[PDB]
Amino acid sequence: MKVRASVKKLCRNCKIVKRDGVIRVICSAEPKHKQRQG
Amino acid sequence: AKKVQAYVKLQVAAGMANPSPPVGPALGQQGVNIMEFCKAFNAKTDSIEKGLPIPVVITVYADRSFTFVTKTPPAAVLLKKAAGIKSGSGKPNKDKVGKISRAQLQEIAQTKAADMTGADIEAMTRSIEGTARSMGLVVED
Amino acid sequence: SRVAKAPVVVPAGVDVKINGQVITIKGKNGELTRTLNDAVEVKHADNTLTFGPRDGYADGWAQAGTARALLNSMVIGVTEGFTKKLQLVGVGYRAAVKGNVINLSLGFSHPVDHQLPAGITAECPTQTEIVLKGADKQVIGQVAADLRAYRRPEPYKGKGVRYADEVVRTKEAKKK
Amino acid sequence: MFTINAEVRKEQGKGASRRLRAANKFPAIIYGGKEAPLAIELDHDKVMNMQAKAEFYSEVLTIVVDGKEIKVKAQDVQRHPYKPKLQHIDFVRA
Amino acid sequence: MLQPKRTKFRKMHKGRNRGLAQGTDVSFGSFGLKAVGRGRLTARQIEAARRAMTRAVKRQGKIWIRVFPDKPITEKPLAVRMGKGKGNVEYWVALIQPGKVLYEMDGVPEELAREAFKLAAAKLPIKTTFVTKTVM
RNA sequence: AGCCAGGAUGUUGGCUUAGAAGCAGCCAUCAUUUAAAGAAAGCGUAAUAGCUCACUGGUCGAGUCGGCCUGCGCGGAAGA
Ligand SMILES: [Mg+2]
Ligand SMILES: [Mg+2]
Ligand SMILES: [Mg+2]
Ligand SMILES: [Mg+2]
Repeated sequence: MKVRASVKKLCRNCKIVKRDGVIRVICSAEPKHKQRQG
Repeated sequence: AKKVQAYVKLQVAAGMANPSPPVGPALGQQGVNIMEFCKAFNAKTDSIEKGLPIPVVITVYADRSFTFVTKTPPAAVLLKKAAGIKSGSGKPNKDKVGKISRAQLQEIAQTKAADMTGADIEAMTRSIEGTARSMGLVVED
Repeated sequence: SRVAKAPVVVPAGVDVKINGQVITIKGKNGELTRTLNDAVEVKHADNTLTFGPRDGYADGWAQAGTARALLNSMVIGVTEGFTKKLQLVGVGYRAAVKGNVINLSLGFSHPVDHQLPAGITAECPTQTEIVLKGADKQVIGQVAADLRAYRRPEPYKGKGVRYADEVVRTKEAKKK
Repeated sequence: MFTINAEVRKEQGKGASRRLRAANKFPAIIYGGKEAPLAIELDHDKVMNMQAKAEFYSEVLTIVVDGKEIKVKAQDVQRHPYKPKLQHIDFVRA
Repeated sequence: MLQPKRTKFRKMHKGRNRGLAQGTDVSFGSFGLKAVGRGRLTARQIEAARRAMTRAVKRQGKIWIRVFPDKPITEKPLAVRMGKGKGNVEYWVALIQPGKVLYEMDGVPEELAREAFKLAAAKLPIKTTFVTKTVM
């Protein structure tokens, strides 16, 4: 995944979730979209 | 009117019957023939005329050849030899390019005895007006 | 809450036993017991279970709804039972079941004996098709994901163990 | 039609008008006519949404102060420099 | 890039940038990009952003720039003592107070203006905000 | 919000098209039948495509959507 300060929805299939204390992007349609550390 | 099982559409003109260069190998590659395209093809292609692009059904199950009942020609096929340019577009909307009219293509479209929508023939009338405008033409309606 | 508020109905002779936060739910096909949060309160009456917040707990409703939707599927459990099905894709990939064990042949040096737990059981219409069956929704869940784990579908062929409820997009390969 | 409630001003100066704005209110004034001008306080949230509609600035408004009906027109307004908020308003008795 | 074409003098005193801003109303177009913060803009900054907004509306509409350098900035370079005369100019900036309208635009759907004004902001050292035109 | 449906007609759209049939390209963005269906949303075929979508019927049955002013918090955060 990509990790950076500004994470974002990139597809309409992106989803933002918090897990532990950490902003993540789970896209159901494009592995490249997975982000962490927002 | 049932579901999926045989149909393509990739030709040039009733003039050419079965050709190899613009098409050829894939004019039959699954239950259809590169050789059979004058038999059911010219079962009424020459009887009437050879000079208007027309594609058709394929209907395939497992019976040797194929039962494709044929039908109509497009509406920009009648913009070369019944209305104007053989090519068309050019610079489609840099100016009016070419031009048609209401008389021009009324009967040329009113013909189809096997296609079009709505028994009102003032409606499917104009259904064809725009396939002379997908190229950017003027309205002398 | 839309979930928690929505009641759940204990069918024919499903015996239900609450003991504080401790629910038991037995029926035709098993018996499961769970422990509910604490900020959940559950009321048993008629042939229905209901759920609702508990005075002075922030998460009240959410805890209720998750509890709600759990007991529901506990009940489905001892009754219709759940069933996950996996199929095995790839030359040589076969599988079958000695007792409570599934013998998996998934291209490794050593085939794989996967032990089945508490309350799940399996069989194999085919050399290439596994089907788990049990009352515990969250356990056939794991087992399914575990048999899966041995060989997650790969993206250039779909070779691998997959749920049947699973689409497996594949891709090309880079040019040269 | 546009009805604006408003009590007159017990005090004046900046310390006083800053306090005013500190507690979601803001001051305005009324003048013209032969009357002495009247210093006022308007509630902020309410007059804000009024003026969002461009008839606020065109139409004659009716200011209600101590159960009396003053008819006026928006004459000027001072806006906070970068927040969407009013600082002060000039109403003209007309 | 912007900068005086000629100036009565070559260098200015450091100055101070206290204060609230003097051009606060979208007064030429339909939408301004306004400064919520205090600080300095540089001709390059003004410019980098200027391009950004123009990029975004292709060749449509009109744009104004309400701010402008005129304040020259010096710098001593490496390996130099303190002193021995004021530095050499090197760029120009425009002192910004909060509430300056920075850019205006007009001739586009409000939405696109936002879009452009957004992308431009990204190049500016100070926080900004999308304002609209007002009767009075 | 989910889920059952539909997703059309000129039109396989004219086109500097070798093949395009919505798709980097082509130009405009009109126009038939309907409950509504985009010369256009897409992962993307040798081209038919096969498959979900903007949009609309039904089902369900009471709330739902995100901008504004603000308090306190989260990430952004690597050294001997
Ligand atoms: Mg963890
Ligand atoms: Mg003071
Ligand atoms: Mg709905
Ligand atoms: Mg912080």
